[PDB]
Amino acid sequence: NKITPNLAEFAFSLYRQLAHQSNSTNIFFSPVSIATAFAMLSLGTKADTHDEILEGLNFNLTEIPEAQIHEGFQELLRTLNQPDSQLQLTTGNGLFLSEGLKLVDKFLEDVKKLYHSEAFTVNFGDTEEAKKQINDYVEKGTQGKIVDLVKELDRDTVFALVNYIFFKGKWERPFEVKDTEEEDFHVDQVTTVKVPMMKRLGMFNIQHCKKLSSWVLLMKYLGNATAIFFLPDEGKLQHLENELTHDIITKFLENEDRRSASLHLPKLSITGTYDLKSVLGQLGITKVFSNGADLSGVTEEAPLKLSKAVHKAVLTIDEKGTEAAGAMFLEAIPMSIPPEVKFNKPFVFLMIEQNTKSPLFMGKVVNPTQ
Repeated sequence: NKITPNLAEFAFSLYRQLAHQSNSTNIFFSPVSIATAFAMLSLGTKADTHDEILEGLNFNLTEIPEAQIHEGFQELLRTLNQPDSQLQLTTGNGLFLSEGLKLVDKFLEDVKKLYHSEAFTVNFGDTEEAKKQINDYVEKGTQGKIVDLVKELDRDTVFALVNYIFFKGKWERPFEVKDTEEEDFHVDQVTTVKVPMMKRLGMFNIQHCKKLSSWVLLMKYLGNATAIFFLPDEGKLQHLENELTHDIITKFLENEDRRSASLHLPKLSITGTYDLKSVLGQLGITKVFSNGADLSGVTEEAPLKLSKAVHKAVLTIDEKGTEAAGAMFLEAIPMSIPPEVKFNKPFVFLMIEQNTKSPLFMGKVVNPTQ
């Protein structure tokens, strides 16, 4: 889809920002989930406020018309929220505005029947009630997986945006629980930690790429997405982070050559919690969060600004994220001895949706127990 390049540039911009902030913490976020939310918010903005957001999502407004942009997110939201989607994706957007504001019907209509998002009116005068009825909406939304999300609300708040996403994928070619063993993970060159290490001898889309100095592994999920893992050579993590591009990711997805390997991949569970006011502020999106915000598409008369914007992303990697099977296959291993390739030191990853080539997720594992 025609907005995919911009989505990919946004993914990297945000990742590089986060990888600059801290180099000692796990990173996990949805580029799609955040862009989509701020695209939607942009429908209620005008002029500088509006342009700042779309430019902050890596769109050049002197090259791409706004219709394409939105029809792009539309198309992408259509293919993500299919009824018959085997993809374990629980995504949601909460808009919370102080009651007493006369809200534009069209903005509430555009939000709901174009971006599938929830827009609520609450009394921000009571911090506990508002905070509980925000965290309660994420309780229902995530089937019960994300609780007590919003830690604090400052009194001046009039408008909060809450962006959540939970993913627990089922491998097309799963591991066997019986083969998972506790093993070392190297968090630095002299230090190890114990992790459940998943293990399978089989045929993988796995290759060492000299340009990126990295092992590159792609594994497909049920539903149509692909996990790609990059394991840098010693000292080559940052080189790896700098050299990633969309065309490269694209090139790896195009090739379905398989080779013999003994793979080690940690079973893992990670969450990234991000303050998007802070984080997107660093990428050029400040006006919509400040007193000068033109939110007249949300409300015509009264001054309004987005007080609070939160992103929470949750990921489980395991042997296969469902307890019932049915699919039976069989990979042929050749007689020759297979390389052992262990994902037992810091690595970078992405989940790419197959129809659009969109980056559903990006992240880095520095320490699986962190």
